[PDB]
Amino acid sequence: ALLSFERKYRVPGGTLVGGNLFDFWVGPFYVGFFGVATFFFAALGIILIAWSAVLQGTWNPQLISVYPPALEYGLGGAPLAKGGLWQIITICATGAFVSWALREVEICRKLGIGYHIPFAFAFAILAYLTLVLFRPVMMGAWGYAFPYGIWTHLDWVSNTGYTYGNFHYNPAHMIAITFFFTNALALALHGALVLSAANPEKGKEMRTPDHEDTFFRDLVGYSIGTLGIHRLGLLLSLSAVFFSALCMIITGTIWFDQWVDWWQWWVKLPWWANIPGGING
Amino acid sequence: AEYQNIFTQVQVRGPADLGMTEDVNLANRSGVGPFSTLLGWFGNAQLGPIYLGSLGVLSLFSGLMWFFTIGIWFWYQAGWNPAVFLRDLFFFSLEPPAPEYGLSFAAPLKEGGLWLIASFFMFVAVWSWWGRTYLRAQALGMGKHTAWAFLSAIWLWMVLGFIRPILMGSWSEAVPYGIFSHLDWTNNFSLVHGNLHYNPFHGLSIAFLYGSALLFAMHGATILAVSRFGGERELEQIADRGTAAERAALFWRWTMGFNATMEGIHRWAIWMAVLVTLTGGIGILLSGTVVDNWYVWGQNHG
Amino acid sequence: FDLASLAIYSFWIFLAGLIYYLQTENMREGYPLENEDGTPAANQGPFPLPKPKTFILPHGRGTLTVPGPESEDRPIALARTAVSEGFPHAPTGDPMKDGVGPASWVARRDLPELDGHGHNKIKPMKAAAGFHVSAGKNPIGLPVRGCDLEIAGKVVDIWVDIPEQMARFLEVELKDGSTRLLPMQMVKVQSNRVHVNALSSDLFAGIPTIKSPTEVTLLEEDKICGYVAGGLMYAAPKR
Ligand code: BCL
Ligand code: BCL
Ligand code: BCL
Ligand SMILES: CC[C@H]1c2cc3[nH]c4c(c3C)C(=O)[C@H](C(=O)OC)c4c3nc(cc4[nH]c(cc(n2)[C@@H]1C)c(C(C)=O)c4C)[C@@H](C)[C@@H]3CCC(=O)OC/C=C(\C)CCC[C@H](C)CCC[C@H](C)CCCC(C)C
Ligand SMILES: CC[C@H]1c2cc3[nH]c4c(c3C)C(=O)[C@H](C(=O)OC)c4c3nc(cc4[nH]c(cc(n2)[C@@H]1C)c(C(C)=O)c4C)[C@@H](C)[C@@H]3CCC(=O)OC/C=C(\C)CCC[C@H](C)CCC[C@H](C)CCCC(C)C
Ligand SMILES: COC1=C(OC)C(=O)C(C/C=C(\C)CC/C=C(\C)CC/C=C(\C)CC/C=C(\C)CC/C=C(\C)CC/C=C(\C)CC/C=C(/C)CC/C=C(\C)CC/C=C(\C)CCC=C(C)C)=C(C)C1=O
Ligand SMILES: COC(C)(C)C(=O)C/C=C(\C)CC/C=C(\C)CC/C=C(\C)CCCC/C(C)=C/CC[C@H](C)CC/C=C(\C)CCC=C(C)C
Ligand SMILES: CCCCCCCC/C=C/CCCCCCCC(=O)OC[C@@H](O)COP(=O)(O)O
Ligand SMILES: CCCCCCCC/C=C\CCCCCCCC(=O)OC[C@@H](O)COP(=O)(O)O
Ligand SMILES: CCCCCCCC/C=C\CCCCCCCC(=O)OC[C@H](O)CO
Ligand SMILES: CCCCCCCCCCCC[N+](C)(C)[O-]
Ligand SMILES: CCCCCCCCCCCC[N+](C)(C)[O-]
Ligand SMILES: CCCCCCCCCCCCCCC
Ligand SMILES: CCCCCCCCCCCCCCC
Ligand SMILES: CCCCCCCCCCCCCCC
Ligand SMILES: [Fe+3]
Repeated sequence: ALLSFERKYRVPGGTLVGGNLFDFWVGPFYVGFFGVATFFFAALGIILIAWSAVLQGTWNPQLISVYPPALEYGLGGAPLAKGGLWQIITICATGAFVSWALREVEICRKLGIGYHIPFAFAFAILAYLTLVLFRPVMMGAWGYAFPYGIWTHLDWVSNTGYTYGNFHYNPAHMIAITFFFTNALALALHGALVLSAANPEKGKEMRTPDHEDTFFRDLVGYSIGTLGIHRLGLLLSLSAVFFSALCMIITGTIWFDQWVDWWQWWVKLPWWANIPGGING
Repeated sequence: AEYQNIFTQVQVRGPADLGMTEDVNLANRSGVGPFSTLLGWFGNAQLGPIYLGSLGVLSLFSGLMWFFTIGIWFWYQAGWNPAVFLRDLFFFSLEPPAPEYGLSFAAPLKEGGLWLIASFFMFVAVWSWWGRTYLRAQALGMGKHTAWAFLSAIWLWMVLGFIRPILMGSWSEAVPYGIFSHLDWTNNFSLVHGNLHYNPFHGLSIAFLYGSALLFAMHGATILAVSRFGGERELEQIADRGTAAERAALFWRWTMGFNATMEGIHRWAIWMAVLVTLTGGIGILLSGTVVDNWYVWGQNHG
Repeated sequence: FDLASLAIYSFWIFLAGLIYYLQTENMREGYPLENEDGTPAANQGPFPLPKPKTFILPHGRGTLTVPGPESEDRPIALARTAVSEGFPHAPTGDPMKDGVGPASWVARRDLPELDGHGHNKIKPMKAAAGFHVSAGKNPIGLPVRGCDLEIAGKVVDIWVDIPEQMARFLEVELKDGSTRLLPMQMVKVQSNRVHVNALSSDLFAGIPTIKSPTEVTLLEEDKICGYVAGGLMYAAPKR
């Protein structure tokens, strides 16, 4: 089925691979070559997760957990039930995520729109790869990666973090969190601002964009504008994920101590480390 | 390289925009500030005017009093020596009264008194700011969505510093005013309650925090991708759907099987963000009042 | 069954109602679903259409009620290319002139967007009391180059969004002395020229014209921006 305005857009063309071979839709979903690839990697990764559930011996989804290889395996291949399924599932997930991004590129081309959306999605893929590829390889073992289980992967975050003290003190973590909080603040404000103009007080005409600008100048003295706010939402959310990957790629590779040590540089400068009283003297 | 519309290419400037009037009291608007070429590469260059009425003045005064109260404490903790001040700035902490004082307001100044004075100033500053977000929208004839969304953030702050300590029996349960100390507080909170990862409202709160970054990445990128058809003029696309709104909808429909409208995506957005602090406040409220150990609590259920 | 249990159960029932409300709010345009011949689809899904809501448009421009009976209000020069659904529809003419595919435009109102005061939102600078360039490369008088690396014309004005103080279109004079609008988002202002990747030089004359030298209507903007973006697909034998 089609939306009422959809037909005129369903033209041939725009594919990267295969010409018109996969240039069609299944229901609302566009296919394309990378839709076929996505199906392949996903289906197989789902089969493997089913296999790992049998080997584990449970059908409940909260218990299924696919672990990476023991640290002693280093960066090498492992037997299926001893870290190998994790390795093959990671291959299929990577393939699926990348295939999804290239399918989005083909859709962008058929519709004549910019490529911002697959470009933004690539930042998420890079964060995922930072945790399961870049960091483990740099530290020398697949077992530094996280397990694929609902609750086990939370335990992994806690294990990893407390290994370095209070992870709060990681300064790139601080910057990431600041972007995450500021993003949700900006998102709440933007959704609210537009709805408050399109759905004004009872008894009123729809407001204009000038009312939105006027509201924010009255409130805080500055309006970023209708284009700038969507630029800003993109910037804030990507920066949050960039500094997330940064704060992890440096942990266990160039930093090994309790993260609170990092600031003790500021504390033990020779020109004030010895002044009595205060906190650090 | 094709133009990406991340930064403006050519800036234009006209007479300063003094804004809509509607029912705004123009006595309380400032003059216009300077135009900023720097900001103009990313958004609007105009600074000001701002609106400063009674509630705004009450809020700024209260908020500065809160700020000054903490700073005077920090100077006293630094033995009034500026070098210790800058050196240990992130370490100083205005802590709440000790649990011996219960919910009393009779803690001595150096033993929790100043914390109670600071918190009062902060209480006046935030709620009078909230009144401002309501009245600024009312004066322009707008819906009240911003004041309602701000309430969700206020809810978590109220539970952390006021509602939960009250139900617990002591101000000592509240959060200290300090960079590092409030971090240490957060960590110890999870340890004391049996691991906040297993508080399902904490889990929900995280899903919406992640979900907010997901959604704004999607929506910001979508609008930039259709800016070549005027896509950021979202209000007139609501009143009169253009090819920008259709292509934006069809991208997402072809990609994931369903789509939004130009108005409806802003309802997804407001709710995704608001639920962060909504669920978070509930999860903190139940910690220590109803549930002492989230892991153990979790074990006896799903 | 403690209070925390009751709360988390309650939250999930609230969440499911919220999702159902959000999804129906998002069906106010484009629904009901149609078959590829335009008759209504049998399977509309498990969410019902929302009840209509009304917007009162500013400046005496009427009301909008959605959902309501939908219509393209324009001919669509495409032909079905398969009995089964799910396959592309093929252009029966020149898709850039017929405005289909990535060259599509929507039949918006043939009126200009107005600002908060009821004045035209977009104006050529030479009619815009007090406006001027403030930073970056002033492109007026620069030559405009297409993707064939030939020159199509030169910039004779900038069309500015007054309320938002933003350049939205370049006005370009062609060899015959007529002009066309080019969307700001589809051009690269360089030190010595404006480069347009979407169009070859000989496709500029086919950009749709506007009926007034000092205003552009919503319908005209859609035809112009649709045409220019369609060149990415349909001018490719010239890139
Ligand atoms: C818990 C113990 C420690 C701790 C230790 C750690 C550790 C250890 C790490 C973090 C990381 C993070 N921490 Mg910390 N952290 C703590 C306390 C906090 C606090 C707080 C208020 O106290 C906050 C706000 C944060 C905030 C954050 C973020 C900056 C970041 C997680 C987001 C991220 O990277 O996403 C990135 C996004 C992704 C990985 C998602 C990728 C998705 C992929 C591309 C696609 C999935 C598709 C899906 C399978 C398809 C499904 C089918 C469909 C459903 C239909 N932490 C405490 C002190 N923190 C993490 C980080 O920085 O990672 C880089 C990390 O590893
Ligand atoms: C980002 C930094 C850390 C991390 C730290 C945390 C912490 C801390 C928490 C979670 C939580 C969750 N994480 Mg985790 N998590 C990481 C990496 C991942 C990856 C991945 C492939 O990279 C995935 C798929 C998940 C998935 C999940 C969800 C089960 C849950 C809510 C996420 C959410 O709504 O996000 C926003 C996205 C959306 C709203 C869109 C929908 C996404 C859907 C729901 C994802 C479902 C995946 C599905 C269960 C698995 C694949 C199924 C296929 C059939 C194979 N995490 C890394 C290691 N994650 C929370 C939780 O409650 O866990 C129990 C939680 O508290
Ligand atoms: C070791 C630490 C513990 C832990 C301890 C806690 C505690 C304790 C809490 C959280 C909370 C949160 N945690 Mg946790 N957290 C951990 C691990 C994580 C991980 C992770 C990677 O594992 C992540 C992603 C998170 C993520 C999150 C967020 C979802 C949530 C905060 C929402 C928010 O927006 O607050 C930011 C928003 C606010 C505080 C509201 C502020 C509103 C007021 C009105 C603003 C006033 C401004 C003032 C006037 C100043 C103005 C200045 C002028 C601008 C100049 N945590 C581990 C297990 N986490 C909170 C929560 O909700 O828990 C359920 C919480 O209280
Ligand atoms: C960079 C900013 C944020 C971002 C952006 C973003 N995400 C995106 C996009 C963008 C711009 C998309 O276009 C894309 C999309 O289509 O959204 C609908 C996507 C998307 N982000 C998603 C999820 C997601 N994004 C997240 C985060 C973020 N996304 C960032 C914070 C998170 C988390 C944890 O924070 C999650 C869960 C998907 C809904 C979607 C990508 C869909 C996709 O790739 O589909 C192809 C793959 C499959 C159908 C399944 C493959 C299955 C595997 C083979 C097996 C399972 C493996 C997995 C490792 C197991 C994990 C178990 C867990 C318990 C750990
Ligand atoms: C949906 C949840 C998210 C959210 C939403 C939200 N926040 C909001 C709102 C909304 C919807 C508003 O409408 C409101 C607002 O006005 O936004 C612009 C607000 C807001 N959220 C804010 C902060 C904030 N929100 C946060 C969080 C969140 N807010 C959530 C993530 C956080 C954190 C910790 O993550 C913070 C810090 C403010 C920007 C604003 C509330 C303004 C307020 O209450 O002010 C009272 C205080 C004062 C008026 C005075 C403060 C004085 C300063 C502390 C010191 C001054 C120092 C010095 C003297 C001056 C410096 C001068 C130099 C620059 C020259
Ligand atoms: C202004 O704008 C805006 C909008 O709009 C106006 C919007 O909308 C949006 C979009 C935003 C929203 C709609 C808001 C809600 C979104 C969120 C809250 C974000 C969270 C999103 C989710 C959790 C949804 C995630 C769901 C996903 C990822 C999709 C689910 C995927 C499937 C069910 C699988 C199907 C997809 C696949 C695998 C792709 C390939 C397709 C197939 C069908 C597989 C291939 C099949 C075949 C090979 C069949 C072949 C058949 C053959 C060969 C026979 C052919 C027949 C013959 C006769 C020959 C935004 C941002 C926006 O800002
Ligand atoms: C030169 O320096 C000078 C002196 C000028 C300065 O001023 C320096 C200033 C600083 C160095 C600023 C330092 C400030 C900080 C470090 C701020 C850090 C603050 C936080 C991290 C806040 C964390 C959370 C705060 C919370 C949760 C507050 C909750 C408040 C309560 C909800 C309010 C409770 C109100 C009470 C108890 C009063 C009762 C009121 C009634 C009406 C009964
Ligand atoms: C016991 C635990 C429950 C929570 C305790 C109270 C917490 C306070 C939170 C308030 C609700 C969250 C904000 C609501 C969603 C955002 C606003 C919205 O979308 O609805 C407002 C809308 O109509 C417009 O308002 P009007 O212009 O007045 O109609
Ligand atoms: C099929 C699913 C059934 C689920 C079970 C039944 C419902 C569960 C419980 C609660 C659902 C709560 C839904 C709340 C929807 C939000 C309502 C709302 O927001 O109303 C005010 C709104 O108009 C303001 O409009 P505007 O001013 O125009 O923005
Ligand atoms: C007197 C001068 C004092 C100036 C002090 C300025 C401080 C605030 C600056 C940036 C906050 C930006 C927050 C972004 C949230 C905006 C939400 C939104 O949608 O705004 C769109 C646009 O403003 C209309 O459409
Ligand atoms: C407004 C959009 C709704 C998004 C739905 C998000 C679902 C996330 C589910 C996380 C589950 C957390 N927990 C502990 C209850 O399992
Ligand atoms: C966690 C957010 C995801 C919520 C999923 C909402 C599903 C919407 C499906 C609507 C079906 C659209 N359709 C095909 C009827 O047009
Ligand atoms: C002899 C080969 C043994 C090593 C196999 C490693 C497989 C797991 C690594 C994950 C790679 C994910 C990215 C793939 C592009
Ligand atoms: C790690 C996988 C990457 C997949 C490919 C992502 C698509 C990128 C889009 C290309 C165009 C970007 C232009 C916008 C700046
Ligand atoms: C014609 C019916 C097409 C409906 C396709 C909608 C896809 C819905 C996907 C829902 C994802 C839910 C994720 C749960 C974690
Ligand atoms: Fe928007």
